[PDB]
Amino acid sequence: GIGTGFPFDPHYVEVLGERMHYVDVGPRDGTPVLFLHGNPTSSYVWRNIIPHVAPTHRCIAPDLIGMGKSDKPDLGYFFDDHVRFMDAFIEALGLEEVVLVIHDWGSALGFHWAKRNPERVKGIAFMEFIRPIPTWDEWPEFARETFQAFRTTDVGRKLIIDQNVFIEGTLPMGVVRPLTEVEMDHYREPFLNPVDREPLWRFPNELPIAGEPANIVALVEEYMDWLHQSPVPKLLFWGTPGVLIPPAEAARLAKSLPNCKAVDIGPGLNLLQEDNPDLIGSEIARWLSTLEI
Ligand SMILES: CN(C)c1ccc2c(-c3cc(C(=O)NCCOCCOCCCCCNS(C)(=O)=O)ccc3C(=O)O)c3ccc(=[N+](C)C)cc-3oc2c1
Repeated sequence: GIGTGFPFDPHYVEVLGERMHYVDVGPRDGTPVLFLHGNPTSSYVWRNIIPHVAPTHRCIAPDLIGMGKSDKPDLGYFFDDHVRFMDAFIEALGLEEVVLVIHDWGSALGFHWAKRNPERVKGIAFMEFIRPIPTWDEWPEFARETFQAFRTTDVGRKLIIDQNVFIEGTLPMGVVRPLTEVEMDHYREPFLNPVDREPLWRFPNELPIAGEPANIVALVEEYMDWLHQSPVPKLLFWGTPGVLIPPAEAARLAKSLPNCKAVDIGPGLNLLQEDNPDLIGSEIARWLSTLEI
């Protein structure tokens, strides 16, 4: 079955006075492949993808500040905080050119970094990514009242911070197949202490939905503008019914984005890596062999 283990040796780097944890496997030479997770996951979400790529390419998978095994400073964990730390992480490792593999809030980080540094990105593989959502009618109906509630400082903090609903409920509701107890405990581990759950609540409050928050809407529209023009090689994975990306949106993008291959993973919601890791990893490995890296 789908692997539940996390076999990777820990690596740490000090970034803006904080320790960040990252996976680092594969050959030392060549262009590295940088894997960026989102909310409410960690490098754990890549555990079954990376072994398809690590035979032939360096694989780097950081834990975002405040998540996974990375340090947990007392921040608001706005997107801007994550931008600052990830910019600094990339420079701290001395990375030059990279290929991005990104998901969920990792995709906003990766696309925003790529748009600002396009000479350094040799391809982007992405799935269930952050786009401006025009209206709440575009959010899945089965999750709509809850995500509206999440975006409040009263009910939303009760649910996410006090009661850990984003880990105990929203996360499994983002995977078609059932998560095992071992997998749930891996996703629970960074957040056993409620005071450490700020990123879990700030992230859905940063989602650009119906024009709010206006600043994130503008930032995400900017990198989407770039994505519609840039020749950067693109690999888009999508599933049915999806969450952030419905199938009809993936089909539009597969035609409108230049140099874009789109891959149907079958049933999927948000954590597509948990529903079809074999296809995602094997398609990434094949696609990499076609890039000038
Ligand atoms: C401890 N106590 C107070 C609760 C409270 C509520 C629940 C709930 C629950 C979830 C929800 C709920 O989370 N609805 C929302 C689902 O949305 C799914 C689609 O988006 C996946 C996105 C993934 C992350 C994207 N990240 S990003 C870009 O946003 O940063 C609503 C009501 C309930 C309910 O039951 O009352 C559980 C639901 C399922 C479950 N099982 C399958 C084991 C366990 C649940 O346990 C719960 C425990």
